[PDB]
Amino acid sequence: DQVSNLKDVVSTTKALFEMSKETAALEAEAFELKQKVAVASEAKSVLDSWV
Amino acid sequence: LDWTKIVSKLGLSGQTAAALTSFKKRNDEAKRILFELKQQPSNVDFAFYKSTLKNTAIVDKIQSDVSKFTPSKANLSKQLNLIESFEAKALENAKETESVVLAELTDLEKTLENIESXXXXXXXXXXXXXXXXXXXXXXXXXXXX
Repeated sequence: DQVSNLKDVVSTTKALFEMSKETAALEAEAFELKQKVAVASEAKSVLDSWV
Repeated sequence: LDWTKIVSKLGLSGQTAAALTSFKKRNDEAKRILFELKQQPSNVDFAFYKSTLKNTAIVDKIQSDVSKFTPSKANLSKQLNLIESFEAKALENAKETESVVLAELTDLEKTLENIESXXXXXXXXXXXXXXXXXXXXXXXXXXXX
């Protein structure tokens, strides 16, 4: 139980840095995709109403 | 990549159940947000917008500024709070097993060879190993409690 806990605590400690970096990297991709889709939808709605 | 080994990574205490559930929910929602969204910029159909608008030079000026650069909710790697905590946690858990977990394996191998083996001389060495084995059994129940 103590030998199996050595590899489990070492893997759980390193997983905290990867989980926090994955959430921060996904937030930048979601904000850039939502901002680019908002400018494309606003330009397409204004062009469809003008046409 | 381990649900099989990631959920059983904690010890006997149930205090790590709240921390493990929050990390698994944030990791699953991060991959679903990048896959559901488009992996490109924007279309910006300027060929049908500049000729349909009533105002002259209206859709042409807005298409050049949107295709350049703008701001987004991003951050840098300066606040490495989780990166510094990974090295400190391994010194008290992974590095601590070299003197606690490794010492139990060496004591168990010497006690098994002395209790199974010359006669009266080997019985004296096995007597001291029996006391250490009995104390380890009582400490094993206290470590899980």
